[PDB]
Amino acid sequence: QSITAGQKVISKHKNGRFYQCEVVRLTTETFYEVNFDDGSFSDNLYPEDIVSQDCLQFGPPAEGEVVQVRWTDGQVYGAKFVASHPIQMYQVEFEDGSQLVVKRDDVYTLDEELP
Repeated sequence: QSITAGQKVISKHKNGRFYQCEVVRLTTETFYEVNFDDGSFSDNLYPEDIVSQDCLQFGPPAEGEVVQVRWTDGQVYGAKFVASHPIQMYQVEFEDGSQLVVKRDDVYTLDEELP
């Protein structure tokens, strides 16, 4: 069930197919959740995407705090901070040297059927 660093596993390469890869490292990724001013919700902002304060340096905003966020379209939007969410993830390396950081559910052990 648990995956450890140094373990050969199976996961999708960037080209979209399953290959054997090796777990390089277990990382922790912190995601921010915010409610935009129009009421739309985001669950996977990075701390650096908050542009009204320096969260990389001083941690997350207070729950409910007004913020501005730089969105994936490069534009800035008004929002309110909802929650911060650390997630255990797996940095994997493929045969060709390419790497990805993936979630537990996207990793398979060598003995298991690929769905």
